Amino acid sequence: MKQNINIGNVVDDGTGDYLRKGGIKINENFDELYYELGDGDVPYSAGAWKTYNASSGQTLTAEWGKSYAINTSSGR
Amino acid sequence: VGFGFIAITLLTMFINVGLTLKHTETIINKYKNYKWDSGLPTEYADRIA
Repeated sequence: MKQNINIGNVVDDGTGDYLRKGGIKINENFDELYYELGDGDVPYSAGAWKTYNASSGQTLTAEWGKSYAINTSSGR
Repeated sequence: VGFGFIAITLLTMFINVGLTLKHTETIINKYKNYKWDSGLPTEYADRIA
């Protein structure tokens, strides 16, 4: 959501990096996203394929959504 | 023989503090450290067991 570190750069051999410090940053970057949408997600675009497979209960529980079946055989 | 002559006291401690302060040993140790610049190593050594 755009507040994150740049985490240093490769110019020549050079110096200024943080040279392995950036984890505490690198974490926040990941820690931005996996928590920015964190308790939730987008169900629709990935919630399509699967149920083209069997009718089995196919748990979507307690986040997103899963089974669109996009094809025959019982729809699940 | 004609003057009063009374006695009074004064005390001088002369605390000697300021011994030692010898700076002991000064110690420094170099680092190979890691920045995101980095680049090509020359071979490797150790690195795990």
